[PDB]
Amino acid sequence: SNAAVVPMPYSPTTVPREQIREIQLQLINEMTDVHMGALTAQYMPDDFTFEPGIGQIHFNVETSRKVCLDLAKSVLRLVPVYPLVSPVKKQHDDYWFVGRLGLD
Amino acid sequence: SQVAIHFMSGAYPDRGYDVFQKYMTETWGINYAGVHPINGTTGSTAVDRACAVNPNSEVFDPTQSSGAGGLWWWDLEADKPGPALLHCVGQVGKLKPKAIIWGQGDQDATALAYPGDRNPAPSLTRTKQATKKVFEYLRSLYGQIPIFIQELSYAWGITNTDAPNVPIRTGLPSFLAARRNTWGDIEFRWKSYGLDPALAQYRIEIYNPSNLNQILHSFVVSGTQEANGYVYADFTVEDWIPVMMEAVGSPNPWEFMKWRVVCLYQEREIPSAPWSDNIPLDNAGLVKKTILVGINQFGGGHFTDMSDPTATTANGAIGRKDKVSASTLRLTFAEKAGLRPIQVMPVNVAADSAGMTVGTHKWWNTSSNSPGDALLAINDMVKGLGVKPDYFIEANPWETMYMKDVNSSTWPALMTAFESSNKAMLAWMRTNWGNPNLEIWFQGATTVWFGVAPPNDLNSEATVTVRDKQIQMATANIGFKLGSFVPGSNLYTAYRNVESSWIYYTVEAFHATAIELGEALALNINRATNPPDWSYLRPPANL
Repeated sequence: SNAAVVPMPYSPTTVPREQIREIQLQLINEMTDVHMGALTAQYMPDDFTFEPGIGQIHFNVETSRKVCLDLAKSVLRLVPVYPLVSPVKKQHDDYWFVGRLGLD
Repeated sequence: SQVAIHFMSGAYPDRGYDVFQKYMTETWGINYAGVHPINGTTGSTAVDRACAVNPNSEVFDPTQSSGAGGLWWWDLEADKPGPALLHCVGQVGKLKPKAIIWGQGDQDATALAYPGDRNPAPSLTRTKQATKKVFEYLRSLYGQIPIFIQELSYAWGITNTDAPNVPIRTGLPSFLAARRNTWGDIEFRWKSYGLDPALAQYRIEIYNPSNLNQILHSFVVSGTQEANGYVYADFTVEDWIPVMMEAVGSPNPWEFMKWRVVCLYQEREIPSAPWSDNIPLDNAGLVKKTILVGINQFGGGHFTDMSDPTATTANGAIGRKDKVSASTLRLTFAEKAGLRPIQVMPVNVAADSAGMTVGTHKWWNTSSNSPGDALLAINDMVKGLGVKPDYFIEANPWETMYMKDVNSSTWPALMTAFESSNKAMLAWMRTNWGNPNLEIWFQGATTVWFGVAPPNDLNSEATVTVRDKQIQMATANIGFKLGSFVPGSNLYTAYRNVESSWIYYTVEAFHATAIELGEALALNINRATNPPDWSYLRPPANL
């Protein structure tokens, strides 16, 4: 029965984490130039790495790569084109190395 | 550390932030060194000082295991940059960042989970203020950085502390909870992690109250039992009275119970974390139909020392709920109706020598037309129950004894007053605590015997008149449908000697009446339409 299967086990810290997500959303809405980078509520215990003692508290490698891709896509969305500009715009062959006395 | 994972991994191509830098450089059409990520993250740091681990020493111990660590981004009292922000500024060195990636909040959640010891109480608004101060400080150092926020992930820890090397595996019964009726019965609920409960078997283990390590009782329930998306196992009173009997000398109400669930699947056992807390009381969730039975110690016998077969005394004392007649009543009602036995709850209401008008405890006051003292006392307790009462059972009235004692020709007046009081009471009960269509069910009348067995009948005519009035009331559609007559009540066998006075019933008579009442209540059967062979006959006219 699909009614009784639950994707994630019970943990006492789930509710405070939801409240912190809400408060961060409030900060995003009420502040300037603040955006959402990546969404990590999707990932399930199969993704995390188990450790002796405390277990399932840190990401795997693959999930880290996925989150980094999400962050890169978000940052590119904010800044589609390369902003910086360089005074030298041609190859070295075009320029002619000359020496001058003091300007004017 | 959730942000630190991108850096802590080894090797060149395999690291997390390498994908970030490669994507950004490829899209912008520049060489690989265009974007320069900087690591400012520190593991297990809290934005607020109070939420931080060991907020007493400002010494910086990022690696831990060397002493107390001072790990807070900001302190709201006497605003200072804080050690972690100083660490970030140091790691930046002499560079101008264009964007900031920010992700944090696991330690704050952990602090909010267990805030008892810390003198400043952790709160959400303090975390908001700390984060806003941190953002303002960083944007004060560098003018117009846009800030990107990473959402919090989930952390689970370890299920059972006894076995550290067991991960979260399939078929884990995680969500554990329990509740109980006003009656002693208890129900368990759990919810499986990966496996569907249908193709599984579960075992419940209950630990000893004196030695919390040892186990008293365990029973296996099939996984097909599901209600409202929850797997359930019913642990009724008849099951846990014998266990308490073996454990301790006398039956006692069971609270503060510790239990577990072990899932059985493909010859594998996957236990769950123990559950230890006081059992909450919730009638509304558990019970469907409520039965209020009896008045005047003749329906109250269904809960007291009379119906108990294993109890020596007979001075109207409370009996064991396992063997008393109400248990048989509930079991028959549930079996015939189709409900689970836990869903049906009988409720005891009674008074000593109570009657509608005649008795020393009057259930209705005719003078002022207002419920008597007994109903007033019963009302608060009945309203205390969350669920609405469904069936009210009227035992043998006390008017028979008064009629036989001090009445000769007053009987029709008593009958009229009894009928009027019953109708007024039914209307009042229907109005006050609701549940219209409530019906008062009846029970047969009682005769009095006196003598060495076989004894001599008394007040046969009084019981005949009372039974005739009850049958007349039940035949009418106003209500007051008659449940059942006592199977005996005319052959003097269903009575107790009690020093040559045969007023009350015996154990077997109580059980038989309970079974008949259960069958009558579960399936709507008005037995006044089919009276037995007797009760048609009348006493001989003249001697």
